[PDB]
Formats: sequence, C-alpha cells, structure tokens
Amino acid sequence: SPGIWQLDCTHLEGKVILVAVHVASGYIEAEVIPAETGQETAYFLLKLAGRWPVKTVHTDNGSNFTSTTVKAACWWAGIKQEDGIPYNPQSQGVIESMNKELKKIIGQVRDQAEHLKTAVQMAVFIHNHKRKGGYSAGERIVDIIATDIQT
Amino acid sequence: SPGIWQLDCTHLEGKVILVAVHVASGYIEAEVIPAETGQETAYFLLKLAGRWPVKTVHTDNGSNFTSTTVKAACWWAGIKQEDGIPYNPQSQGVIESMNKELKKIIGQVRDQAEHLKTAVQMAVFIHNHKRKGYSAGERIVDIIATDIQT
Ligand SMILES: O=C(O)c1cccc2ccoc12
Ligand SMILES: O=C(O)c1cccc2ccoc12
Repeated sequence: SPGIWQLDCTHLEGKVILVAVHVASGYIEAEVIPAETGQETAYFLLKLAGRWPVKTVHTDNGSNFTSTTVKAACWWAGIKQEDGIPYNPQSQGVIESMNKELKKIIGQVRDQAEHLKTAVQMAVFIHNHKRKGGYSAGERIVDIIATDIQT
Repeated sequence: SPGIWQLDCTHLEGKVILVAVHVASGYIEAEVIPAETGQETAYFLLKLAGRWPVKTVHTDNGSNFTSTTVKAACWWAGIKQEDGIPYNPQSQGVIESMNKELKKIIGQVRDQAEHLKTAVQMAVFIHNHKRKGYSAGERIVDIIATDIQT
C-alpha cells in the first residue's frame, strides 16, 4: 500500500538511529538523534511527509503513539498514526533483520566516516540502491507511488 | 533529465537554508545549517542521493564546486558535479522566485514552529504538495518512474 510507513528505532554507539521504512518497497530514510523523544520523532515525521506521500505511520512504541508532539505533527502533515503492533508476526522479524543489515553496512563503511551520522546515510544509500529486475527499494517505491498516481 | 538537481543556498534569520531542487519537477529537499561549508554541503548531498537517484548536481557556487569534501561526497555517491552557471538565464529567475516563495511560506507558518528548522520543513511540505494539475511530488515520481521503464 503506497502511503504506509513503519517507524523503527535502533541503537548503536550509545546513540539512536530512527528509521522510517516504506513497508511495500523496503525503501528507508534514517537519522541519528541523541535520543528518541517525541520532539525528535515529530520532526523526523514532518521531514518524511514533506518528501513522500505519507498516509499512515505505524509508530514504533507506545510513548511515540501517545506523545502529543508526535500527534501534532501527524495532524499537521495529514498522517494517520497507528500502533505498530505486529498482528502479523513475520513483520517483527523483517524489521529486526533490516536493523541487523543496516548495522552491518554501517560497520562496512564506518571507517570512511568520521561521524556516525555520515555512516548511517551511507548505509541508507547502499540499502536503497541495492538490487534485490531485480529492482532496488528506490525503484520499487517510485513504481508503487507512480502506479498509485494513475487512479 | 530525471537525475538533474540544482543546489541553492538562501539566508533567513541569520541562518542558512540549503535547498536541492529537482529541476524537471520543482520538487525540493531543504535543511537549515549554521553556515554553508563544504562539510555541510557534502553531508546534504549524501542524504539526498540516498533518497533520490541523483545523477548530476549543479552546484550553487564556486566554493562548493571546488570543495574537496563536496567532491568526495559526489565521488562516493556517484554524482557528477557541474557548475550552476545560468546557461539558459531563465534558470536563474526560477531559483530567485522559488527562494521568495519559500520565504513567504516560511513566514506564513513561522508562528506555528518554535525553530526555524520546523518552519523550513513545513515549507518543504507545502511546496512539494501544492497542485499547479499535478504537484512537484507527483511530477518527480512520474518522471523517474517513466525513466525506470526503458
Ligand atoms: O533508482 C531509482 O530510480 C530511485 C528512485 C527513488 C529513490 C531512490 C534512492 C536510490 O535510487 C532511487
Ligand atoms: O503525492 C505524491 O505522490 C508524492 C510523491 C513523491 C513525493 C511527494 C512529496 C509529497 O507528495 C509526494
């Protein structure tokens, strides 16, 4: 479904990496923050929704589901906030594996980057460009949404 | 072409807004930074090229064109760096008008945001969703989707 994203928060080097995954394509955006607060999560979702047509977000935990700053940004940006409960459980494993994959890439580039934030963005780039066509996630998200626009 | 972006740096509230415009669609990504440096520009290009299929960037000035750090990020991300000289001169007035438009949006949301960086991101959202009949966000997806199919 073209508008559905999942939030995912993972830890590395005593810092937090906030990830949004476009569930249908596997495409991601990510940022490093010093910790997951509502204010950070709200800003991150605002950035995401100005860049892709975000209709539904599965939030990553109940604090962010509850957070009034996150609810304000979802209201502002037109995003329906949902809980992120894996009523389908293969769903949990998909995210865990991506966190493992991302950290692996971060490790592979870590020495090319002075700051963790550069390595995370190199990781976003390699993730989004990897051919799986085969098509990449970046190709899949564009195809999904462009098919959707023809409606 | 689907892969061509232009960098654009504008100032407001004694801060700098770095903008990348996807030239064919008008779609933008922007960030606030304390000053335009090679390091900031390099990191911004790295983020953009992980998000969209960036093939050529028209750099905004000669310092960023020259910058070793920007050249390094362009190398890493597979981006051809080009100067941004207005070869067709209508190019130029297009950017100035966009900067004026953005700043207008920023003023209209400014009071809903405590920090300039929130207002800038609200402005990117309004800019990219505005219908002109398709929005810039729809145009960039259609352009690149058409591209992928060949
Ligand atoms: O390869 C593509 O067409 C593509 C489309 C949209 C986003 C990204 C990020 C890396 O590649 C892409
Ligand atoms: O509306 C769309 O399909 C769309 C596609 C790609 C990006 C953006 C940003 C807001 O809207 C979009």
